[PDB]
Amino acid sequence: KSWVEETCESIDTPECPAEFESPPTLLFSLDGFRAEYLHTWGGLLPVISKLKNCGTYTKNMRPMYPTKTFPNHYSIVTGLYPESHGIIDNKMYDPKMNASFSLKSKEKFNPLWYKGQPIWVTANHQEVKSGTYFWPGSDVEIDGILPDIYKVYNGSVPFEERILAVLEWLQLPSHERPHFYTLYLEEPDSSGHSHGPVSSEVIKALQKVDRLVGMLMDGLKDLGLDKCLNLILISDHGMEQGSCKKYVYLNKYLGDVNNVKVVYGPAARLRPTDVPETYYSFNYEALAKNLSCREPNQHFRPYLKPFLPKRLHFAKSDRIEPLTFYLDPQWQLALNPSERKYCGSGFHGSDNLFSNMQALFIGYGPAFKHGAEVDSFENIEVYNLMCDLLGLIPAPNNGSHGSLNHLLKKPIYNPSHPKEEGFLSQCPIKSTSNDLGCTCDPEDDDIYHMTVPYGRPRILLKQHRVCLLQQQQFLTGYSLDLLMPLWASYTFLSNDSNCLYQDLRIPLSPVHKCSYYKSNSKLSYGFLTPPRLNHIYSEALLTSNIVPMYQSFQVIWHYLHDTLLQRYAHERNGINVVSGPVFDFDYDGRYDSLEILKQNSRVIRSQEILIPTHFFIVLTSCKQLSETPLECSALESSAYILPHRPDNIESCTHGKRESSWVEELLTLHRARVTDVELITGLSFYQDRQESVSELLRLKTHLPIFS
Ligand SMILES: *[C@@H]1O[C@H](CO)[C@@H](O[C@@H]2O[C@H](CO)[C@@H](O[C@@H]3O[C@H](CO[C@H]4O[C@H](CO)[C@@H](O)[C@H](O[C@H]5O[C@H](CO)[C@@H](O)[C@H](O)[C@@H]5O)[C@@H]4O)[C@@H](O)[C@H](O[C@H]4O[C@H](CO)[C@@H](O)[C@H](O)[C@@H]4O)[C@@H]3O)[C@H](O)[C@H]2NC(C)=O)[C@H](O)[C@H]1NC(C)=O
Ligand SMILES: Nc1ccn([C@@H]2O[C@H](COP(=O)(O)O)[C@@H](O)[C@H]2O)c(=O)n1
Ligand SMILES: *[C@@H]1O[C@H](CO)[C@@H](O)[C@H](O)[C@H]1NC(C)=O
Ligand SMILES: *[C@@H]1O[C@H](CO)[C@@H](O)[C@H](O)[C@H]1NC(C)=O
Ligand SMILES: [Ca+2]
Ligand SMILES: [Zn+2]
Ligand SMILES: [Zn+2]
Repeated sequence: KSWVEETCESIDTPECPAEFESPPTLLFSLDGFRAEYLHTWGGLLPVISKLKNCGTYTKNMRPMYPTKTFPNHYSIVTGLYPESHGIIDNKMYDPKMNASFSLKSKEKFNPLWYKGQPIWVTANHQEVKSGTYFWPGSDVEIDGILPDIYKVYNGSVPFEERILAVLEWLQLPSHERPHFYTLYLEEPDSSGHSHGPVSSEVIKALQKVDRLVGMLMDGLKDLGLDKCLNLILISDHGMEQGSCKKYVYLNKYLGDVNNVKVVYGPAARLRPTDVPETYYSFNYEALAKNLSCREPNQHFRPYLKPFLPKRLHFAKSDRIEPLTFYLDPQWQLALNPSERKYCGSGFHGSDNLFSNMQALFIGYGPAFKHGAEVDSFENIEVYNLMCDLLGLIPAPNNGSHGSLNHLLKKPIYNPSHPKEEGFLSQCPIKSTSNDLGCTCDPEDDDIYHMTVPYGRPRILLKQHRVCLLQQQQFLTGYSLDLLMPLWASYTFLSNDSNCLYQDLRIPLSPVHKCSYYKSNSKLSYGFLTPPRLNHIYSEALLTSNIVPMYQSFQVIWHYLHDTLLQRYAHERNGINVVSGPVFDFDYDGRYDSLEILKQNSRVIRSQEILIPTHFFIVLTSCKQLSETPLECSALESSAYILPHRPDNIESCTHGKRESSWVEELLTLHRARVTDVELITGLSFYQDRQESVSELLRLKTHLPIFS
């Protein structure tokens, strides 16, 4: 009986043949295996289905941005964001090197492109042999290290020979036998491009790939290793059906110009022709503003590199163009109809939260649980997972180490909460009492736990000075070094102008007085906590509850609290809200140091002001609608990192449909709670009853569009 014909067997304890000390780990990749494939065509894939049913499976695995082979395949083995590991796209360009990059190019084998540290390099430093086969980055030597067994990429090599090649390596002597293995197949990406996600060719391809895995599993059984190997069946991205009618050509707005170069696809980027002479000299801001809102329902959007949604993490690299394009699903962008390969072919590269961009992940073996279905996770988390499977100390990556502990029978690494680096001090009443020049028209422990029911945010800033200001409706962590609130937490239940009051607990700043704000300047103040809480709550009008805010952003901020926040309180039976300013001027996704903060502090209206680049907001509720936010058994989080812009060009307000464009901005700039943690230097939910590993799972979560 073949392996696929046998039923499930619990591998609680690894059954390894002699000469084996611990079960090896094989990483099997199927390029272009969209997550929807297994959902729908499970009955046509008997081998893959058994691996799903006897292992740990996830409906959707979220890939990196853009959704391309090389960036994702390399992010898997490095656990790094594409903006950090160097491989931004299949085709890209580095200004500092004056060289282009391509799959079919001599520059591909250049070690100057590959940054970070792949797993086989990690394994080599800790005396662990690795045998790879056609994995991106295996051909090139990184840090002067090459895998003990490698093969330079040759797509003409038949798949069946690749499987046998790995099977032959498994028979090598214990000292010359690798402990880590990789496998790569071009299907069903190839069939996906040429015929589309819904075709007879992909079904034949899925079945072809399915029998090939069955060949591997039968091969493992004949070697007596079917219960002695950790298998990770993964993919790089999904596949979307392209259309000729749904394609964007830049020439229609610019003309047959030759001063600009466009990297075509659903994740388009633009650089000038005179490069690197005018790579920075070219002002992209003008071109971006000239391309925005040209159509009634435009299916593309010009984005300056820092203005992209933070969830994408696609800014802090030299290779990423300062001008990018975000497109609606099923849409691609190009300069001229001649540059593109084809318009009506199967494509990928769209937003990594799109439904069809989702990838496959199945973990099978003695180390993985049997028939366990887990929630979605990013591919950068897999790197740390493999280190635990190979007994390796992981290189510094972007994955929350330990967040995938629920997949394993016996977790190797037990995570802990980050220590508080902030210098926590107290603010008593000391300075009374200045005139604000404002016109106004006519115990403690119980109120603390009510405002921060999951625990106060911990200050990971080192070594920032923060005070805790307690009110009757909210608790705010105030910064003494910046003289503004870092965060404000409050609970809003299911059913419950030009004036301000001086908070005598904080030192007075000239920007706290209402006389500072005129009706002419676009810059004003906003509240972190809405004043319309519970008559009218006056402590929300404290000076310590205001932040510098553009008038254009107040349109979004007021609608967020007056309409959406109240609706969410009814749908989710109350919500706990934590809000605050975000300062990331170097657009690296992490909080700025005091040094760079002083460099970006503008002066306006004769006063020095540090104005926020973004504003974060975390909404927390109960998973059980019968419970209020003060009595949750399990949490329901959703975070947002909203861009603080002087105008609403991104939204195309023109047409004046306010209730529509705001929510579309909210949904677009949704982010992981971890993302907020990384960018604000705060740590949430530390006093929550669930374990650290569970809390990492919660904080690294993002919803899939469509
Ligand atoms: C995802 O995960 C990845 C990996 O964990 C994160 O990427 C890492 O980000 C951090 C912070 O952004 C990076 O650290 C910085 O590295 C840069 C670059 O290093 C080089 O910079 C100069 C080259 O021209 C040069 O000055 C440096 O030379 C030495 O510098 C000092 C001298 O004493 C020494 O300590 C170094 O070891 C070097 O020998 C170097 O060649 C660097 O500029 C940064 O310096 C800042 O911080 C230091 C204090 O640490 C300070 O002194 C400086 O003034 C400056 O403020 C900093 O070290 C790191 O390189 C990234 N790692 C990788 C592999 O990419 C990423 O942050 C995560 N992303 C997200 C979104 O979370
Ligand atoms: N190491 C590797 C792995 C894949 N590739 C190529 O990358 C292609 C996949 O790219 P996309 O999915 O991004 O379009 C495969 O068809 C293959 O020919 C390569 O050139 N070198
Ligand atoms: C950059 O590369 C191009 C193409 O090879 C070359 O013609 C040009 O001379 C290079 N520019 C610089 C500054 O080296
Ligand atoms: C690629 O692989 C095929 C199949 O093994 C082989 O015939 C061919 O010679 C290889 N091409 C190159 C360039 O090595
Ligand atoms: Ca920063
Ligand atoms: Zn691919
Ligand atoms: Zn592809």
